[PDB]
Amino acid sequence: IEIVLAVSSSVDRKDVVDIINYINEKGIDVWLWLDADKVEEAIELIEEAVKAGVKGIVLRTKKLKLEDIKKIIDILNKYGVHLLIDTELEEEEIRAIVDLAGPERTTIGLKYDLGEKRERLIRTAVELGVRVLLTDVTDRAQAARGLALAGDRLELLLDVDRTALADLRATLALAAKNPKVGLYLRVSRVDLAARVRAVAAEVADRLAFVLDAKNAAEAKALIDALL
Repeated sequence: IEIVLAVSSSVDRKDVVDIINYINEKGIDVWLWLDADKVEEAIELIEEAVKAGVKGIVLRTKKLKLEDIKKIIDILNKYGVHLLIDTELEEEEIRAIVDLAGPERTTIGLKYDLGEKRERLIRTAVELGVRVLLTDVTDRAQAARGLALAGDRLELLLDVDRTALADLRATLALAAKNPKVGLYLRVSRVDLAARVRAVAAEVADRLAFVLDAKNAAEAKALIDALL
């Protein structure tokens, strides 16, 4: 499996390092999903994560515009940072960023809870070949619609603790049937995180688990539940 650490740029750099160290000590790939809340501290986290041995880094662009990314593109490239655009910007700006970094280093990210605005971004991303991540997914109907609109550019962030058993099994089955689809399992509850592992091994299954790094101790026990 792979573990993704979703953090803000202001997260204490120490705790992420021990969690990255802990995950690597078990021989497991660890990725960083970084919110670019403040650019200078994001770069400091990027360098620290790289030195701790992170497998890869995705930067959530947040309020950073094209001009902000231009000033750090050399840093992003040297550290191999994948860009995740938050879809609060217009198609002119998204296309500008996609042109700047390349389609294969850029992902469109939006909560499924959006209406027609969700569908407008999927078509543009599909045309551009950019992967599109739908977050806060809880029902099989949402995943099936995302697969319909986005095809093999689809990525799903599944909210495990808010997903019923039937939807969890169906969404896992959809991922297994469509292996190019990226499935990410956001977990906090230990019992429910271990539950997905048991269900996935019967229905599917690599598994990517998204964890918060707010407290180091709960992260370790959460990591141990996923083994």
